[PDB]
Amino acid sequence: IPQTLTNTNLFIDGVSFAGDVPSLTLPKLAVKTEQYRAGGMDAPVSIDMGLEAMEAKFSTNGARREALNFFGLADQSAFNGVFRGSFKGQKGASVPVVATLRGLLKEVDPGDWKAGEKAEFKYAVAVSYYKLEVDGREVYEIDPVNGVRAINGVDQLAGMRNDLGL
Amino acid sequence: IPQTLTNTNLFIDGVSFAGDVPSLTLPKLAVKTEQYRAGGMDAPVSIDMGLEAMEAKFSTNGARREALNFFGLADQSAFNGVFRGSFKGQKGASVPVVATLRGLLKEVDPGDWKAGEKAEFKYAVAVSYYKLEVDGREVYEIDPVNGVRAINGVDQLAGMRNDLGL
Amino acid sequence: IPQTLTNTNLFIDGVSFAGDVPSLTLPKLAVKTEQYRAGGMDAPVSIDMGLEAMEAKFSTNGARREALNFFGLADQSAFNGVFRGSFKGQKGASVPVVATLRGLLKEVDPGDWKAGEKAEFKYAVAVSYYKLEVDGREVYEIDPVNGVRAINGVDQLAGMRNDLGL
Amino acid sequence: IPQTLTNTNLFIDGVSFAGDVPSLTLPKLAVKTEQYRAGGMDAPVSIDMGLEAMEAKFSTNGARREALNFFGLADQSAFNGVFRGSFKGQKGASVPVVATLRGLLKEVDPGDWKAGEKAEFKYAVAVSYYKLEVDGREVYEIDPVNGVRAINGVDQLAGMRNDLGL
Amino acid sequence: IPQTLTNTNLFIDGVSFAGDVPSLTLPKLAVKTEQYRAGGMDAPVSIDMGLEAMEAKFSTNGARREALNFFGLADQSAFNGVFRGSFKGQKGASVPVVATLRGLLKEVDPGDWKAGEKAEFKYAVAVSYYKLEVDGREVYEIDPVNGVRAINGVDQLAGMRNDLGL
Amino acid sequence: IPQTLTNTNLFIDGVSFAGDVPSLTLPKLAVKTEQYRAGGMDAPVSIDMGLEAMEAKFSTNGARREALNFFGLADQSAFNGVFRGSFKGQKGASVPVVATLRGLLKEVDPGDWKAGEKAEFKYAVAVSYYKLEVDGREVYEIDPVNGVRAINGVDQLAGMRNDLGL
Amino acid sequence: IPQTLTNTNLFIDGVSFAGDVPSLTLPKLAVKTEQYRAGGMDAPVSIDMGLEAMEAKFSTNGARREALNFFGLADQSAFNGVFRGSFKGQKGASVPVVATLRGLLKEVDPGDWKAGEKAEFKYAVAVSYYKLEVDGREVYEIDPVNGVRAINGVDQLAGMRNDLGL
Amino acid sequence: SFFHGVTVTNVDIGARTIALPASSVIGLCDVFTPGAQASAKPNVPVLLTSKKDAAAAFGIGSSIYLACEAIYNRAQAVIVAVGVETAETPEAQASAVIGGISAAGERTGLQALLDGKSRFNAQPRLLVAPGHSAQQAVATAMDGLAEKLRAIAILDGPNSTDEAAVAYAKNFGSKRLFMVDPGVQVWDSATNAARNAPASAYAAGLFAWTDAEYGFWSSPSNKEIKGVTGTSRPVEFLDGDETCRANLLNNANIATIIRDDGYRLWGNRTLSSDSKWAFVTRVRTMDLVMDAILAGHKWAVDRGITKTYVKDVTEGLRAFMRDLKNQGAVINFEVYADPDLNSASQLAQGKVYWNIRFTDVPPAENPNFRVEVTDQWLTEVLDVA
Amino acid sequence: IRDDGYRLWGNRTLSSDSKWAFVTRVRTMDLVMDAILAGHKWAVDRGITKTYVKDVTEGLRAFMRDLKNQGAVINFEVYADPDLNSASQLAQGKVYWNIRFTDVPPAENPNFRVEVTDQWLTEVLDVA
Amino acid sequence: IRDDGYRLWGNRTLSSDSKWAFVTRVRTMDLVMDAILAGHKWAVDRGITKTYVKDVTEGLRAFMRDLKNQGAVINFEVYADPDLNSASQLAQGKVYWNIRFTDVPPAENPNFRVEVTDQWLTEVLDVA
Repeated sequence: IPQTLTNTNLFIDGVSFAGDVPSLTLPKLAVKTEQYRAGGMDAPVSIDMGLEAMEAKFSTNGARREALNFFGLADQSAFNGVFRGSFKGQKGASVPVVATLRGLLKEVDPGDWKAGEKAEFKYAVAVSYYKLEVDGREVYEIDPVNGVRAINGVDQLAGMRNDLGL
Repeated sequence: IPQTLTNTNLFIDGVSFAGDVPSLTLPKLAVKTEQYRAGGMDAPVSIDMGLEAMEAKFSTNGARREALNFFGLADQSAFNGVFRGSFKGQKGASVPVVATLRGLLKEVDPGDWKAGEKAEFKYAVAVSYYKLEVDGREVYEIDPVNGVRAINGVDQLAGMRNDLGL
Repeated sequence: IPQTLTNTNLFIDGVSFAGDVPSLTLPKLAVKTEQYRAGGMDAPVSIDMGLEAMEAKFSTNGARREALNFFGLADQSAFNGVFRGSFKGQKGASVPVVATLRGLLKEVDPGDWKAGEKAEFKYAVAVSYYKLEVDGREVYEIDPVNGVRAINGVDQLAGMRNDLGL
Repeated sequence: IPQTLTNTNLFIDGVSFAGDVPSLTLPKLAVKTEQYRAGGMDAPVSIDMGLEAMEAKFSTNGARREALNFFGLADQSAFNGVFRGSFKGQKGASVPVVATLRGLLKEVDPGDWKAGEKAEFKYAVAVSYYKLEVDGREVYEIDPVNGVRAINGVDQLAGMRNDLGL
Repeated sequence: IPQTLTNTNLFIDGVSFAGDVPSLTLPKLAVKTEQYRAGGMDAPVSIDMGLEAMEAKFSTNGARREALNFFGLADQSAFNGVFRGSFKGQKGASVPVVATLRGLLKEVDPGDWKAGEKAEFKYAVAVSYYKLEVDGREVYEIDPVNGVRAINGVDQLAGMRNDLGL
Repeated sequence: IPQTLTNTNLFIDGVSFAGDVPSLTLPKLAVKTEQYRAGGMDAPVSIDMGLEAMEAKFSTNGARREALNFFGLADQSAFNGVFRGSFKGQKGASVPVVATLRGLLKEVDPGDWKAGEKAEFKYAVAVSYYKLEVDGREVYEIDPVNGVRAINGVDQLAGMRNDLGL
Repeated sequence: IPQTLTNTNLFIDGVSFAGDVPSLTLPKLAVKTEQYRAGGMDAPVSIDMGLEAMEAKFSTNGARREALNFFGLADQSAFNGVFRGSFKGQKGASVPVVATLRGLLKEVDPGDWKAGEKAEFKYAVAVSYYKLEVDGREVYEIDPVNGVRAINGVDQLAGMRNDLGL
Repeated sequence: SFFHGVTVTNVDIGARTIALPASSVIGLCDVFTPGAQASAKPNVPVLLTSKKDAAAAFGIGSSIYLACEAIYNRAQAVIVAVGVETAETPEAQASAVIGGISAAGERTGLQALLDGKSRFNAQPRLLVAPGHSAQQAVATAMDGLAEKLRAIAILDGPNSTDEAAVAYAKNFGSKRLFMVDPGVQVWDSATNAARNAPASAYAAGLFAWTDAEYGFWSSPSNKEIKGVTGTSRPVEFLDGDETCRANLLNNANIATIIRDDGYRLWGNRTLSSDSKWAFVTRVRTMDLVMDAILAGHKWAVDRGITKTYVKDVTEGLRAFMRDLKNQGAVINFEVYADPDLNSASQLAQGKVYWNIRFTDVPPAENPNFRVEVTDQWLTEVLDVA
Repeated sequence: IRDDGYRLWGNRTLSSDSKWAFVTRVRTMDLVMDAILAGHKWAVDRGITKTYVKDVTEGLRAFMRDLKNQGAVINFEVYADPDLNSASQLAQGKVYWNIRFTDVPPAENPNFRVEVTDQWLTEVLDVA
Repeated sequence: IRDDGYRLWGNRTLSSDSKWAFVTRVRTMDLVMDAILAGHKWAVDRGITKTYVKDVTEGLRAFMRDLKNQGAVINFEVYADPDLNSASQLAQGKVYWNIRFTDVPPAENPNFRVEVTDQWLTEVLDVA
């Protein structure tokens, strides 16, 4: 049932970037693993050790102001932004995929201005909070400063929250 | 609202390089982060630890003199220069983006002279001071030897300036 | 049955340090031994001579106040604190490991402040009392000023308590 | 609530070293302990026996004069100096941590001058007096020649001061 | 005012290589920098620490003898050579760029002889002395064993020459 | 105001070693302290007890003769030598730091001659007399056999000179 | 005037080891000092008390016989040997440095034979007599059993020879 | 003149009181006498940051100044004072303190406190009227105002007896009203004798300090009223239910002041007919949580409604709300945009709705230490062993 | 309102007619047309051709569309009102068009409904 | 003052105008400009280009900033006064800028207020 991504749009603070954003990138949600090899067994196995540093990145190719004006902002996690993306599907009805991500803008990379090529600024928000929804349905909600890694409702850290006494 | 960069020009000391400068590069403004993982939470979060070493680079492909004659100049931060860049925009009115950057010229790299190819010198100013403006409006002003990282007016180090007693 | 430690949290006086505590360290419970070699035998054997000086240590990397404000406190063993640590386990259900340790804060070591690195304070409570529990089950309870070295209930000094007449 | 240290500054006699001081080090406040094992108990316990020799150390990497000109100064405890350090915190508002320390400069170590490396002088003030404040609030005040070890106001030697008759 | 490089010629010891030299390469003049981050400031700044190892390289694709016969020559800095290069300029009058460089031949790399491809020897003089002129005007003169880094006349080491007492 | 050390030169008897001296080392000026803990006070304090054995060390990596020919010389304190070092400073004007040190050559250590590595001799003058100047201004003058420890003019032993009757 | 060591060769009894000797080591000529602190002065000064035990060491990585066959030889100081070493110098003319050293072989250390690594024997002659020459010119001649410590001709023990009546 | 040197000035300055700076502002309404020095036109809300400003603004020997000192002694907070010129009769005094619109110029009396915001951004979170509070009239005014404000109004009932206090408390039941009965008795150094204060000033001051070094969501129940000595009536407090005077007043929804020489406050409970709002912690949380929300969603109160407006706000809420959870303020929460209300009609008319259901930290109260003196561990020791 | 004359407060305007209650409504309806006229200047003269009606109805759809793109409005609809465009009116120069569109409703009166419950109570505290 | 002509005494200067009461004020205001001119020597000739105004307003912000770094002043503000810069003035070479800044107030008249009390009396002596 071919889905595929058709169109994409990017918000920062309500301000639509319907225009300059030729690339988005959601934070690669990865676990920490640590290949556990130990007594009684050959071949490791790997363990949930917590997630990796979620970093997201978009790249407007216009001097956009509304994006540049969050860089190094004293209040880390002030930059909010929402990465919407419509997946078409061969049978018409498009699936809205939307990923709000309150984080810290971190860095800004304007590449080689060449007087004949889309300048293309770049950005890389060090994501703090991150909720990825599909068809208006929570699939992920990863909150580090709180411990709320919750796959579609069920909170996989509800058991460690107690043992830590949070 | 497609913007994109159209034309580019580069100043060093008032002397326009309207001619040889097929590439400019503004300093990639990046923070230092340090992925903070700590008690009570899985998944890091990242912290404003100050910026990275801002280095800017242009690359005239002519033996230009006015550029070469700043290399290794005893007085680091004597090289001034202004990196102007006009963003067109589909609706005509172009947005002037201009980035003055008092810094130290640092290094000069003339590549492979081949008797049939633009020689292309290269340069890489270790930027000290750096003010990036958009549409005649301060967006950045990063001054290390003073601590003046000021996103469009508001100075994000105004709070650490006091605690340090500067 | 891979267990391993996932997340960690540290209490001092109820105040959760859900935040700054990148390292905990429970007191290395060691006996005093004294390698007993004697008549009738080659090769020593080693004897329970009582425990070693239990010292525990955590290390918040923030100027935390709630921790610093126990140093050298006249009333040795006023510092309480609880070192909780959740062990994941490949089969989900996490094992709460928690180690209350009423002791004397002893020393505080702020390392090299470098203007670009987590300062990392350090602490080293000279543990007086110490109860280590696993899955809400007493595994250790070592109390020197009383003589109550009790592996999960059974008190191994119940026999010396009588001979001393305590 | 991630804090961490961002920037640092160092005073000697009002003269700001806003410049050369890539490392500070506050005096490791440690007690003397003496692992007390004694009758009626196995396992020691440790006693407040007074503090250890507080020594602080900074290390300007410039021939700074204002620092060098306190070495071996006849009047021990003439060197004053204040070690300020701003802790950022993820939520913006930085916590000023400042540690005045009237002491004796003691020693000065210029390392290997290598004609291609920051020379880096070194210093190690044998601290006499020492007041560490956090957010403009006294956390420590250790004064040996007077006996005034006072955790945030309350003086833990107020009881021994009387018994000694000082 | 488009300049660009048109033709190139290479001398070794007066002997013109008007023929085999499809590539020249002047020594990339770079400073040593060392990103100086220190007290009172976030963001480094970078310092003149002296230059980098100037190495120049040409690559005749003929068994030329006059070049090969300097390799590993006991008297380092016997190899002289002058790298001339004519920059055209759209307005006719060509700018002579010429870079004498007394140095040590260092290494020689004959690549893959393939019986159907320009063999192309290679060379890499470890440059000792180096004077780059533009339009018959000294732009650089870098002499390490003497300390004579002189941008067009003015000697930027005239101040350190005195302090060293040379 | 970044200073840092750029270049270095070393004299022995007027003969400049402009060449072989990849490392200098000024004598670590340290006091003797002796952590004074005593009646009426917890926490020591430390006392000026006189300086430590000033030893300086350079390390030419050439068989230099002019240096080797002072070893074990009957007349201790015949070896003179001056350790000059130019500190650049970001604002150009370099600060001459120069440290004359009449002493006894003491020892000479030629390390592992490896037929493919700078042999690197080593030296370690047991410094008798020692005057360290900055910007042509006496900062230190330590003379043991005379008692003349004089921080920039003022002689801190002028008071003990009288009591000893020297 | 860069010198540096290029090649090295090692003799034992005329037999050249032009082959196996990847490391030589001349005896670290050190005096005995004894930091003299005494009445009328703070800060020690250090005295010529005679030299230290000169031990030299080479390390052929072949089962060489000609070297092994001097170990523990009844006649201490039968092992002779000459440690030659050619210092190149940037200006061609190499400086012969040669160090004859009649001594006692003392010890031999064959390290870890690993079936895939240069075995590397080791040696450590307890040097009795030792004459180090540079450019065919005596720089040192240290003879203990005779008292002939003579820096380039002049004998620094000529004065103690008389007082002892030798 | 301008003296050039270093003036050694001998002057009596009696001991820095010291006070941790707070944030929660205090709407003070008391009496005073407008003299030559007390520069403060009677019905004009002035702002105060320290005792020096209090003095220069009000006669050092004024009831206003006394309350100001009673607050500062605990915490250096921002006060909005209103100098009700001393009237004669109790009726005239009460009426003059309650105020109203009266003088077409401005809102007099307690109503002047509504000028606190827009004047100095000092919107009173804690209303207080020292003494002028026994009067049922002033208290009713305090309650109404307190509602039109969302501010805990701190009353002080009839200082004399307990029967009067209880009878007085039964007249109320208004959520915001939080009463403190025992009139504090502090040793005035000036007259060198035990003064008699109305208690409300000290309660409000400590309220501010509790908001700071503990949290606005932590009760001031067990916190130490700085300054002061005994009360005007020794308050009993023991364990075992009983007729413990404290237990009595804290079952008529009144806070008392217990332990040696006015050690501390006592009573998280508040005057409320509704049991849900029994705890001041509940009310204060429910109020200040929203203060933080609005001071943050300022941008949300205008602006062309876009497709993403609803989401911008429901997420912005989940940000502030989440942060409060992190720092203890609440325990879980739930924000969304109530669908059965959000319509085309309401949106065309600007309006729009959301839900913010959450739980507040229950203040631990009444720990029940059950204890049995047995003879179980008897043989375990003593006998032989 | 707000500290020391912080800001303005009130999008409403003096109007007996509820439709024009918002200044946003009035200002939009006015300045939209300013942009239209300053752009259709060419349209106010010129020999009426067969394609005159279309040149204008498209020119309108250009400016109007652009305004939609940059937020100014939310959808619109332009056409050349037929029941009016006649030979008589055209001979006398005149001609008509409709420009019905919708304006951005300024968000006002956010109703934060809040309930302090005790639902998430057991979820924390007790045991856990 | 002080023993045998120890030292000077008086930062004040003869001035009817209170603003220029301190020699520190006058000397700063003078030598600041000496440093500016000895540095903007290049700026006093040269064909006015489009970027002339900016070259100078930045060059000023360089010297000015450096002075701030080394204590000389405390903040500053440089720009090119618009209400004066005109085509006429520029054709006649002239051009204007503002350089408003603040100067270091010399600490003078420290007022050591002191009270010999009897507060810390019981804290010592009696019993203890």
